[PDB]
Amino acid sequence: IQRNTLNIDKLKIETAQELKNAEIALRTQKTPPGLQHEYAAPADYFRILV
Amino acid sequence: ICQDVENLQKFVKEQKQVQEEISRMSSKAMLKVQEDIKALKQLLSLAANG
Repeated sequence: IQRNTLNIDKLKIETAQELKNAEIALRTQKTPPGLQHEYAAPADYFRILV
Repeated sequence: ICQDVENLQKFVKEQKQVQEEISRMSSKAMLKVQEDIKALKQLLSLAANG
C-alpha cells in the first residue's frame, strides 16, 4: 500500500502539469478567438521539454 | 438551473465579445499625431525665421 502511495503522488503531480499545459493551451486560444495573445509559452515549455 | 447556465455564460461571453471588439479597435493614428504637430511646429519656425 505503501508502495502504492508514491505511485499516486506521481500520478497526482503529473495530471496537474498536463491539466495544464492543456490550460496554457484552450481558453488562450479562446481569446484568440475573441482577439488577445498568450504566446511566447511555448517557447518556455518547448524549450522546457528540450 | 441548467437553463440557466445556458444564459449566464451566454450574457458573460456576449460581453467578452465586446471586449474583443475593443481589442480589435487599437492606435497608430494616435501615435501619428505627435509626430505631425512636432513637425508643423518646425515649419512654422521656418516661416517665422524667413
